[PDB]
Amino acid sequence: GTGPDKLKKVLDKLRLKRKDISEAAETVNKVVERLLRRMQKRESEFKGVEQLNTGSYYEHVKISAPNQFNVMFKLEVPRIELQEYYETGAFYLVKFKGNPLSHFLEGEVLSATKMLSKFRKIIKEEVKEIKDIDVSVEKEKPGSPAVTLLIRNPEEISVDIILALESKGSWPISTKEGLPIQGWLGTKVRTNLRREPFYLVPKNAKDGNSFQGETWRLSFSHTEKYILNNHGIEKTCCESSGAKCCRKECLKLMKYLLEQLKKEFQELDAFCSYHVKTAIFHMWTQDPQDSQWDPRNLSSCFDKLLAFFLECLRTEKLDHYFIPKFNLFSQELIDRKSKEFLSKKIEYERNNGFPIFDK
Ligand SMILES: Nc1ncnc2c1ncn2[C@@H]1O[C@H](COP(=O)(O)OP(=O)(O)OP(=O)(O)O)[C@@H](O)[C@H]1O
Ligand SMILES: [Zn+2]
Repeated sequence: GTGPDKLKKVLDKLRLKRKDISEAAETVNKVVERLLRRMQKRESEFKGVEQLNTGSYYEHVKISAPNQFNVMFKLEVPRIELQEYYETGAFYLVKFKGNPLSHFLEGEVLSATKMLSKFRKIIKEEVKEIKDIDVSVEKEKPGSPAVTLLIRNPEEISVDIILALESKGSWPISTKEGLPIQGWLGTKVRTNLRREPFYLVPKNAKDGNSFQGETWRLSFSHTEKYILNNHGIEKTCCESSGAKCCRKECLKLMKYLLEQLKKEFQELDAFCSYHVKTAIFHMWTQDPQDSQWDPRNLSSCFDKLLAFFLECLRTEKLDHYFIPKFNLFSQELIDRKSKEFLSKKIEYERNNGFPIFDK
């Protein structure tokens, strides 16, 4: 009946949804592994592709939609020269310092359009050879770089395949002051994480253009998975020989709150789960102690995350955790109107016992 007990009940409800999600993921993994084997056997620019096992499913925070999965295929690309397209670090053009990708160049710039067109062509050919699972490729949607598989098991599962370039060079200068984990996971962890590769994912800017179509966004999905699964100041946080915290529980509740609100109000189309993830990264930095995230504090921790998110909405400021000058809540990206509408809705739920969770 009480507020704290109701929030625990929501987490139970989310726990129950994970069984269908896990079962669907087994089918997705079967298909993805079959497709990757075919891609690794075929001679092409994409022969070196591998699954990057990142994203909400592998972070254990996929809370809904067992019929929709996102999968990343990484391709190592040596000697990438990056050019900032936005000096905030929001977008990059890829250039090079013979080139295996030389067929995808528009002058000196790597064409995401050309490279994705061949990627899609090959995936479509190889998926047709998968004879023992019912799987097809969804017709291409303009503005959507994903190559989407449709699996029927017998129910339909959609799998968005995202091509990600992997660079082993040092991280871009736009990330210099990002990943501010020094007081939480520490300086040794930060140094080790920044020695890992980084990824580039195709994404159109839509603006004055010229090179619209050929821009890429940075991706740190591997780092984010590491942080989600190694999220405590104590190394034993949430391990068998350690103490549970409520960090991931707060993430799941806030993701669910946003997902429920977005279902009801098309005014919220501009918001996405990555805004919640980015906000909770900042909150984990602000409140680094595991004791601040004791399971008994679930309700007060969720409330302080809501308060922090409301402050980001009010100030129209939510910095990308890895790229500090990239403001995800800029007036340019999300109307002041949309932020005020979401602030009103979150405040309502907060002061009335979260009726949208009852749905
Ligand atoms: N607007 C965005 N800006 C930057 N990265 C984004 C954005 N939207 C999604 N991502 C990327 O999505 C990755 C997470 O993949 P995932 O499969 O969890 O997709 P999702 O749509 O964010 O998740 P969910 O289905 O749980 O809501 C993150 O590593 C992040 O880099
Ligand atoms: Zn923990």
